[PDB]
This record gives sequence, C-alpha cells and structure tokens, in this order.
Amino acid sequence: PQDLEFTRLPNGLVIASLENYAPASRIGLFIKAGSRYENSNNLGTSHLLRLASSLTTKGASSFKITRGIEAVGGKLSVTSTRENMAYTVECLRDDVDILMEFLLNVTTAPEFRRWEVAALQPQLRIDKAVALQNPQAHVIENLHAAAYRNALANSLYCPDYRIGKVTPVELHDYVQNHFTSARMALIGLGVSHPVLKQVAEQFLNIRGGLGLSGAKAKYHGGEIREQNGDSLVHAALVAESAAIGSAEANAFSVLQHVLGAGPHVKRGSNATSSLYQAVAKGVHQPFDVSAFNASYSDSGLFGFYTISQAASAGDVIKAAYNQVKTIAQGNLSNPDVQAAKNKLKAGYLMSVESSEGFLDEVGSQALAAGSYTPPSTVLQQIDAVADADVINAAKKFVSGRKSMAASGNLGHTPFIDEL
Amino acid sequence: AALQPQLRIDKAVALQNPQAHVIENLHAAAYRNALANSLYCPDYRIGKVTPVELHDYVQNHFTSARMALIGLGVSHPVLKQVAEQFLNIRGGLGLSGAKAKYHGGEIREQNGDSLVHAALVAESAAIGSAEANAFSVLQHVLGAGPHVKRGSNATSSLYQAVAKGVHQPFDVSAFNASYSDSGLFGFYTISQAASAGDVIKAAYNQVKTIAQGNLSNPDVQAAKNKLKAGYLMSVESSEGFLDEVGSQALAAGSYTPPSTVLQQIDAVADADVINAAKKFVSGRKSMAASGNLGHTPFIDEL
Amino acid sequence: QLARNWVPTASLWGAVGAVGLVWATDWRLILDW
Amino acid sequence: TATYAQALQSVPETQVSQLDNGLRVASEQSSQPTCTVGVWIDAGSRYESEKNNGAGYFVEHLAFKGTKNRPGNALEKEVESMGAHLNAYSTREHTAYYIKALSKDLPKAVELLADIVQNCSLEDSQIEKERDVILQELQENDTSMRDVVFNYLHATAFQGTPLAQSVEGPSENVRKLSRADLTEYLSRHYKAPRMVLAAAGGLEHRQLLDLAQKHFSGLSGTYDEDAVPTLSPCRFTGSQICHREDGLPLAHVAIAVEGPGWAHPDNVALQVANAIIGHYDCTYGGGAHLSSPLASIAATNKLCQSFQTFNICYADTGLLGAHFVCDHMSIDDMMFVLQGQWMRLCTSATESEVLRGKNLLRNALVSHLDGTTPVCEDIGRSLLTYGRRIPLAEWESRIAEVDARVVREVCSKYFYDQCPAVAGFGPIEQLPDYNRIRSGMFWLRF
Amino acid sequence: MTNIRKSHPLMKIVNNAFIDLPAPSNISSWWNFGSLLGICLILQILTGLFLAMHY
Amino acid sequence: GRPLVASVSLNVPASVRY
Amino acid sequence: GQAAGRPLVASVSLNVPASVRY
Amino acid sequence: SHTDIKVPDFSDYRRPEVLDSTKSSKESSEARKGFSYLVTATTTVGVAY
Ligand code: HEM
Ligand code: HEM
Repeated sequence: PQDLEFTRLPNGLVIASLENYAPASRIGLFIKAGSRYENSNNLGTSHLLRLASSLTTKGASSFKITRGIEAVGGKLSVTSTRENMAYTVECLRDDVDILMEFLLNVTTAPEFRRWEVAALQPQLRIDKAVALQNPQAHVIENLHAAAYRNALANSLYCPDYRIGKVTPVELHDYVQNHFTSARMALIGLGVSHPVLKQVAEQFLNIRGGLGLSGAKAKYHGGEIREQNGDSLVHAALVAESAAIGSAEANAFSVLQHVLGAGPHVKRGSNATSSLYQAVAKGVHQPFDVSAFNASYSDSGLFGFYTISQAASAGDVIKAAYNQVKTIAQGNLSNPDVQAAKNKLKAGYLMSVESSEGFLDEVGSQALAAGSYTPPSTVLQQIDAVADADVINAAKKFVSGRKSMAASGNLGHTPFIDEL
Repeated sequence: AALQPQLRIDKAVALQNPQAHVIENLHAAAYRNALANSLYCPDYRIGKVTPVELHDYVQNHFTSARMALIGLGVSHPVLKQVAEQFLNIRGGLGLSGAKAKYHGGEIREQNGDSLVHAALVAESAAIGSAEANAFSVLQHVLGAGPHVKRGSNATSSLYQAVAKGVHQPFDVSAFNASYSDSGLFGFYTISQAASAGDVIKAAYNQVKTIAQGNLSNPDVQAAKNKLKAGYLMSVESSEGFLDEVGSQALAAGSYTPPSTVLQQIDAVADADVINAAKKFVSGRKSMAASGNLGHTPFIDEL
Repeated sequence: QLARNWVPTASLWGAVGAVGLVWATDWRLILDW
Repeated sequence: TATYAQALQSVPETQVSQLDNGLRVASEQSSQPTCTVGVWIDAGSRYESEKNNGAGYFVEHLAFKGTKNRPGNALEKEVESMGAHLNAYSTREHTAYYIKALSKDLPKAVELLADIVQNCSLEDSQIEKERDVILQELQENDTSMRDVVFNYLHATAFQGTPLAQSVEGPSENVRKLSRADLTEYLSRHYKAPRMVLAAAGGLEHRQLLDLAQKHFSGLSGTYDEDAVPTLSPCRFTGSQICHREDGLPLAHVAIAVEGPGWAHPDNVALQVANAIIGHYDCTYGGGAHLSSPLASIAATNKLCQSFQTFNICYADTGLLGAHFVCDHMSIDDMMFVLQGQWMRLCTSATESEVLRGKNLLRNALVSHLDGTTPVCEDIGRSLLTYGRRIPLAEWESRIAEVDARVVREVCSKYFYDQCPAVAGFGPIEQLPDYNRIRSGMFWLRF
Repeated sequence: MTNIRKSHPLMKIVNNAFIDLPAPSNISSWWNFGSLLGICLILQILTGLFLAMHY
Repeated sequence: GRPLVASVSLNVPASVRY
Repeated sequence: GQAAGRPLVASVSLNVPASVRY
Repeated sequence: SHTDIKVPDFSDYRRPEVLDSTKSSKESSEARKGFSYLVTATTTVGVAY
C-alpha cells in the first residue's frame, strides 16, 4: 500500500511505518549502543547484556513472559553488532498489542538480581564456544586489533577473565546511560501508524544523558600473528577504506564486487573474478580467495582475505597482492564496471527484496540518517560512480599502511615486511 | 606418552611470575624464526609429540664435535680414559642456519592486572666483545641488582630519575642479555595503570641524557667496581664457576683467566659505551605489553 | 483440570478387579453354563 | 488494510498452463523487479537401478560444466555478466534447477535454462575430474555424523527397495560409470510428465506464457512410456542398526517409525503432532521455564546437548521421529523420557496445550512466505505432491479441523504398540537394548 | 534417571543391582542353576512351615 | 568474507552468521 | 628486566620442584 | 567409504507375508501382531489356574 512513513517525534525517536495487507505483523527496536561503548571496565557488557532478555522485568516476572510468548505462538528476537544493538519481535497480524506491551517493559523495566544475574554465567562459554569453530569467526576480531586501538577492536565476546567480572550495578548504569529516546529508533511494518504512534512517545520517552561518542577509533596500522597447527592457513590484508555514506565506500563497494564474489554458481571455479583466476593460474590446487570490505560510521575497512595451504600461503599472497596492483595501475574494463553494477544492483536488490532484510535496511537508515532513500535513487547512485574513482580509491588501498592477521601454521608465513 | 600430564603441571608454576611470562613473548617482537621459539611447549603442540621425532632430533643435534665435558676435582686421566671411548659418535652436526634476524616489532597482551609489565629493548651487540661488555658496562651503569635490601637505590640514576618525576610504588630495571649471534639491551618497567606511560618517557628520556654525552667517569669506575666484583662474586661460587667454565667451552674452547677478564673490563672506553648507548635509542626498538593497557602508549608515542 | 480420558479405563480396572475378585472367593451367584 | 482473517483473501494465486508434450507452466506476481525461476524433476533415486545410483548426483554436477550448445564456463560468465545467482540441488526423490533474477533478463533465462535441461555437453574431460572431485567428497562426507546417521535409517526399514539407497551411491560406481548410462538415464526420465516448470516474481502469467513457449513447447521432453510411473510400495522394517565407535565425544541418535504418504488428511495432523514436543539445544535462551516437558527437563539435567524432531512424508510413505544429541553416560535418560511424551499424548492429551502448537504451525507456515524464492520452491513440490494445490486459507481450515479427540485419534494409529527402527552411531554403548524399546513403546498404563 | 521409579524410594536404587546387571552372551543352561538354587529354598520354607504347625 | 558477521541469541532458536 | 648477574632466565628440574631465574 | 554398507538379508527367519518388499509392511501388520500376542495372552492363562 502506502510506502515508508516516518514521523520525527519530540523525543528524537523516529517512528516509521507502513501498513501491508499481509498477515505478517512485525516490529523491532534499534539502538546505537554496541560493543564500541564498552570501556576497559565496561567490557563484555553488551556481549552478556544481549543475553538477558529472558530475565524478570519490573513489569513482568521472567517465568510469566516465558509462558507468555509461547502461548501466543509468537516469537522474540535479539541481535547485536559493533554498532547497532537491536531487538526484533514478530507475531501474527492480530495480537501484537499484548506483545507490543511486552517490548516496552523489557527495555522499560529492567531488574538486576544477583541470583538471577550470576546464575547465567555458564551460558557464556557454551555460547562463546560454538562461534569459535569457524576460524573465519575467530579471524575477524583479532583483525580489528590490528587496524585500531581503542573501541572498534573491542570484541563482541566477553574476554575470559572478564567473565567472573560482571556485576549487576555496572549494567544498570550502562543501561540508562546509552539508552535515550534520542538514540532509540522504532520501525513498524504492516500496522496502523497511529497504534504505532499512540504508544510511541508514551513509554519510550526517557531522557537524555549519554550517546557519548568519544570513540573515533583512530585507524592504526599493525599486524598480529597467532600460531595453530592447522594445515589450512587463514590470513587477511586490509587497508582503511572510506566511511559509510558516500560513493567512496560504494567505490569500494563497487570495487569489492569488482574483485570479490559471493558465489553466483555453486561448485564453479569462478572465472569472472580475475583474482581467483589470477591466483589459480600462477598457483596450485585447493585454496579459496575473497576480497573483504566492510564499513561503519567513522571509517571502513577494505582488503582481501585468503585461505590456502602451508607452502601455499605466501605464494597466494603476492599473486593475489600484485594482481591488485594491476587495477591500481589504471587497468580497467568498463563493461566489468557495468556487470559489477549489474551484480551490485541486483545482489543489493535480492538482499533488500526479502522482508526482514528490508526490515533491517529500513532501520539501518534510522540510527544512521533518519530518512529513507528509495532504492531507485540508490540504483542511480550506483551508476554515479566514475571509473577512475574506484581506481584512485583502489590506489589508496595499496597506497596506505595496511594491516594483517595470521591464523594457521606460520612456517612459511611472511610478515608485512615481505609485502 | 604417559608423561604428557607432567607438562601442564610443569608449564603452570613458571607462569605465575609474569616476568617469566613476559620474557618469551618479548623474543617474538625482536626476531622472527628461531630465538623467539619458546622454552615451553605450545599448547596444541602438547598432544603432538611422537617418539620417532625425538630420536632423529636426538642423534641429529648430538655429536662428539658439539659435546663438551668438564671435570672438577678428579684425575684428568680417568676423565680422559672414558672420554673418547663412549662419547665418540659422528658427525651429522650442528645445522646453524638460524641467524635469527633481529627484527623490530611490538606486542600487547591484555590482562586485568593493576600492575603493568612492559619492556623496551634495542638490539645490542653479540657476546664476546667489549661492545656487549659496553652494554654489560652500560647495564650496571644504569641497571642494578639490589646491593642494599629495602633501599631506595640512589646511585641508580634512572630509578631516582623516575621517582623524582613520578609517584608511589613502582619498580624499574634496565635489561641486557646477549648470545652468540646477537644481544638484546633495554629496560623493563612495572608500575600502575596511570603510572605506566609516565614512567616510560621519564625513564626513556633519561636514557637520552647519557646518549647526549652526559657521563660521570668515576661512575664508570664504580660500575667497573660493581661490574668486576659482582662478576667475581658470581664466579666465586663453585657451580657458578662450573657453568662459566663450560660456558666458554661450547663458545670458544679456551679459558680466559679472570685476571685478563678484569683487564678487559677496564679496557672499555667511556665514549664507547656512550656510542653503544647511542645505538640503543638510535635503532628500531621492540616492546611487549603485559597488564591493563588502558593508558598504555604504543611505540608511536615513543 | 477435567481429566478427560482414563475415566473409562478407570471403570475397567476396578471391574477387571471386580470380576476376578469373586473368581477368587467363589460363592452364591447367578449364571452357570 | 491487513487482518489475519482478511490477509488470507488478498493473494496473487498460482497459475496453471499446459504444454503439448507434458510440461506444465505456472506463475504468480510479486509486483517485483526480481523473479525466481526454477525447474523441478521427480526423477528419484528410487527410479535408478543399483548401478545407476549416484548418477544424477554426478550428473547434476555435469550440468553447469557447460552444455551441448554452450561449452564449459562460457555459461557462468553470462549469468555472472548478468549478475544472477545460480544454484541447484538434489534429493532422493527430487532434483532442482533454479535461478534468482530480475524480471528483465528473464527471456534468456528460460532459453538458457531450457538448453541445459536436456541438451548436455557430454565429455570425459569432466568425467574423471568430477569422479576425483566426488571421490574427494565421498571420503570427506564422513565428517558430519549427522548426514552419516540418516542413510542407516533408510536402509534399516527400507531395505529391499531402492528408496533406502544412498543418493551418491557406492564409491565403486563413482569409478565405474560410463556416460552411456547417463545419457540413458538422461534419456528415460527427463521427458514429461516428469518435467515440471514454474517461476515467481513480478511476472504474472501471460507475459510468461508467450516467452514460455517454443523450446520446450517443445523439444520433448516427451511423453511416450518409459514405463509408468514406475514406483513401488517400499518395505517398512522393524529393526536396528548399531555402529559402535568409542573415540568421538558424543553419539548422534534419532528414532523413527514409518508414516503416511504425501497426500492424506493425516498429513495435516502430524504437522501439529511435532508442534507439541518442541525442541531443545544447548544455546537456546530457553531456560528451565519452557512449557514443553522435555525441552525443560532434558535440559534441566542437560540430558541432551540438543534435540529436534523430523517429519517427512513420501508418496506412499512418511517418517516420524526426533533426532537428539547428548553425552553418553546419560543417554539412557532421553530414551526413557522421550517415549512418554508420545505416550501421555495417546491418552491424556489436552486442547489448550495444542493451541500454542495450533498457533505455532499457524505462526510457522505464515513466516514461510518471505522472499521471492521460497514461494517458487513450494510450487514445484506442490505440483509434484498435491499438484496445483496452494490451499492457503484452506490450510487454516485444515488447521481448524484439529481437535483434542482428532489428535488422540491420530496417534492411536501410528504409535501405541508399534514396531520402531533404531538408528545409532558410536558411542552407542549404553543404548538400551532393542527389546526394551519395544516393550517400552506401549505403556502397561504405568 | 529423571523421574525414574528406581530412585524415588532410595530402596529401588538398590533394585538396580538387577535390571541393569550386565550379562554374558553365550551362556549354557548350566548357568540357570545359581538362580535355580534359591527357588527350592523358598518353596521349601513354606512347606515345612505349615507342616511344622500340626507336628 | 563476512558482514562482518553478526550475533543472534533471542529465545527459542539461535545461530551465528557472517 | 631481571638478569643482572648473568644473561636471561632458566630451566631446571631434576628433583627439587623446578626453578626459574633472572 | 561409509557408503558401501548394505544390510545383509535374514529373510530365511522371516515369514513370506512381508517377504514382498513391494508390500507396505502395514497391511499384514494388522493381523500380524495379535498371533504373537495371542500366545502371550494364551500362555498367561493356564498359569492362573
Ligand atoms: C544353595 C546354595 C547356593 C546358592 C543359592 C547359590 C546362588 C548362586 C547364584 C544365584 C549365583 C549366580 C548365578 C550362578 O553363577 O550360578 C551363584 C554363583 C556362584 N556360586 Fe553360588 N550358590 C550356591 C551354592 C554355591 C556353592 C555351594 C558354591 C561353591 C562351593 C558356590 C559358588 C558359586 C560360584 C563359584 C558362582 C559363580 C559361578 C560362575 O561364575 O558360573 N555357590 N550362586
Ligand atoms: C532346603 C530346605 C530344607 C531341607 C532340605 C530340610 C530338611 C528336612 C528333612 C531332611 C526333613 C525330614 C525328611 C522327611 O520328613 O521326609 C524335613 C522335614 C521337615 N523340615 Fe526341613 N528342611 C529344610 C527347610 C526347612 C524349613 C524351611 C522348615 C520349616 C519351615 C523345615 C522344617 C521341617 C519340618 C517341620 C519338617 C517336618 C515334616 C516331616 O519331617 O515330615 N525344614 N526337612
């Protein structure tokens, strides 16, 4: 039906909505406070905080909400990241109100009680376990140390001695401090904007306080090497890319799909990707290659990450690394830019086409801007990127202090000094 | 295989003292290949050790050429009798391909401790020259093993040069150790969280002063006085002497009388240690970080 | 709770009890054949 | 507006269109720049002979290795030059070919898709590559105990029919296959009715049917005989399988009994049957307060690291049971405490407890519909299963059917005093012996 | 042993010296005897007992 | 590569992503 | 950094528990 | 690998009613069971006497 309607309120909290004709009725809350606000003594907070949703509110007893949710057959959701912590909630068209109420008391009416609090420690390791299977997971965090110093490098996962370290009082401060009506952004989907707007300012207006932004994160070069006995090494190399919200990050976001490929054909040796081909040509049999780009508010990180064998490691590196130079030499195929756009646009769409993916992308704007760019203009923006743009952008990559992280047998592994 | 469990129990106790824990990580920052290798089995490396591996490494690095035997109070012949007898095998020997390639870098590891540990070292010379001795002079110049218990050590400038511009408990020592193909000279500090960076330059820039040509020649003597005596008081013990005997053996194969050694000690010129000291600040330096890093600067602040 | 089933099964057992319950004791009764 | 009552009314419906040689056309409009085109094939592993086993699998790989008209890896570049994602998959019954794409490049898609559907470049260049690649995989596939344990279960009951056999078949035919059999099995089973075609996106129907038309009006894709439609009732065997190995930490164990075919009313009730038990695993935020009896209790003592349930209904067959993971010394617990959660249903069960599950399955199917592709996939199986049927609102009606008696009628059939089969993998060791389970299925009323 | 009627009275935990007593596969009838023995002992106990009454 | 990643806990289900 | 009588640290075990050093 | 296994055949011990695999096991199943139980019930009775 009608498209995005977002109403700026006095509380600074933007309430956006549509209405659908669909039975799906969903809601989610997005807040700016992620890992990056955990200070040296605030560490792991979010990591554990995110795990609290099952506790007893001041509104409701924990047991209640439990038998509360399943009785509806509805569903609750929790999500965190380096930047935007978020809760997500969904149920059938009709009954959201009761659950809507529940969404309130959660962030509205916190309770911290030692027996309640402390007993949930053991969950952490069981948690912290499974993700660490994939070293690619394990690889990500250590990386952020190499590129920064203070905040962004902070893990999404509680440091180990930091585990017996978490008291209730700490939370409640961090609760209110980073929770304000200004920083809270709410999105509706298929429901009347008024019922949205009704409750909106009502419960959700509190303060004030603290967005405290003092982390510039100071992108800083360095590398880190950690030794395992694995037969398949993991290593990455990244240079600072631009901040989000410019064609520059898009230039890399172009430049990623230029070089980098999420697989478009299963089992296929990917020919249209030069690098992978440019690798296997001069290299030998199993390996895997991908270029990496991700950005945030105050910066972005663009590079490549490789997985090969022990001797394979250094070989892949320059073969991949010097391959990058070629485009940094002015080598380009403009039709590729189109195909990249073709890829870039479509892949973007195919991500946004899903409801929930779209759901995110909606409110992703919110804590960022507070407006909505139609995807059309976005697509127009995509075309807007010049060729030499990405080229010079690419030039920066090799043209600046680069960072490395090392996971695997290091036996043959070069340092940065070889690069 | 049954002796695996001993390892952790072993590997445990030493790791109490972070100063222990500090040493090894350090060697990573200054090198790449060999010297940085720990004296302690890496963790996944534990279930990793088969017999066959050993026996190769047994014979490979074991040769009559590389084996050096010392007697003490016993007839040289009974020594010499059995000597060539059993101990003559091969050969094979000695596989020296590690130059260790001193290489700059730093490493930072985060704990929750209230007392930080950090060190800064520049490459010093190889053992077996007055140059390493110049640092070995320069250590006892700046650095002090305590000669008075409980004493705030005045004759050490740095420690005083620290506490003068700094505050409440801390501890300061300069570090030097060498080997065949190189040596490592620097200082290592333990202070509080805010105390950390403060101590650093206050200590670090203090070093510059001597690198500025500032020197007191009588101190050199006292240093020698210290250096000679302390050396002696180490060598005076039998076993300490026992080591120092055969320490020569795998090194040289001769014996320098301590007299000439003492003469060698005097032989060091003043500007020698000065320029040697100059190198220290004058070259790529390495760092390792143990403690709360909250205030901890990087090398870039230094 | 208005337990629904097992109500019929209940009648059975006491009855399953009941019939044999005389089949032990054996006394004045009706049908022979 | 949107009301869950109204929302059942406003739908783009599935479309029906026929070709002459047996291919079916169908479609739905998403008012969307993108569309998911796919092709479904009912050729089952159970059609292939024992020697033919693993072929289609091997074959599926061969498709995008370049086709008769379009040799190797000029194919991908185009779809990549387009920017479209491309994927395919297999199943003992069914093999899939599909693409996510914009509605713009649609025209080539079919004529690209169509070519490879039957026309195939057949060259021994790949035959050894894939064989080695497959021999690589076959030996690598031993890594996940999960996919391991399944096949055992099929062979357990379904021994005697091709249904139980591996998708990928014996390692030996992997070496032993000539592409004659391929072409031969290419030959038999790829003519219609076997073929089924659909797609979904902003496309409606007509503008599909025009550019459906002539290939693949068509290339035939035929219908003659190739027997008909050959399948047979598969044997349902009460039995056990035990592979005892003491090295690994845990033992994947699951349990099952046979069930009805795809199409049947009972197919509905069973959906809510598993809605009752729920499922627990390590890292759920569940905690002790969960409503499901085992989800709370089997977590309480962590009698399981994890468990779930499964339901699959074949043509003439169906499967019921749960799949669970726990430490070995306690394994006995789950088994003891799993059963009653069936049995107590069979007598004492309750209306309200179903509501949530009644609600859940309602909650379940609704959420199934996000994104382009999922609808596309539905159509194919639906056609292969119930045909045209998308009884969308009718589902609820099918759900509204449900009653406490209705349930306590259902489980009466397939559970109380039946013959289960046993699938297990080391460290099985403490697994209660068979004859317990059997005399353990039916209560004595205790 | 969740809600197992073995542990509810502590007594029946002892009763698990039997149910779950592991046992060898190949066993002659010649291993019936051990259990067979106690049988006679019981049946006896009653007989001489009621006999003991009138004697 | 990865998003980079994400974290998911919530109530009844869960997983990790990239 | 503690050596000061000598070069760096130690490893010894024979009997007596174990010894680290400067 | 794992794949090469196939269950060996016991059928000698079976009875032919289910010997056809193209029978659904459910059909004989109906009458199939009771005869087994029939003994069970049957065997039980005389004991009580
Ligand atoms: C009425 C007297 C006895 C009773 C009630 C009795 C009871 C049992 C029972 C129940 C068993 C376990 C089953 C079996 O292994 O047979 C057993 C085993 C055994 N009994 Fe006794 N037993 C009796 C007499 C004896 C005697 C007289 C001896 C030796 C002189 C004896 C030595 C053993 C031995 C060695 C076994 C284990 C035999 C094997 O491993 O097969 N028992 N007895
Ligand atoms: C293995 C168990 C027992 C044996 C082998 C045994 C032995 C005997 C013997 C040798 C006789 C006399 C034989 C005969 O009268 O023909 C007998 C009878 C008797 N036994 Fe036992 N005794 C056993 C247990 C008992 C028990 C449990 C009781 C009493 C409860 C008992 C009490 C008697 C009495 C009262 C008689 C008198 C009946 C009679 O002598 O005719 N004995 N028993």
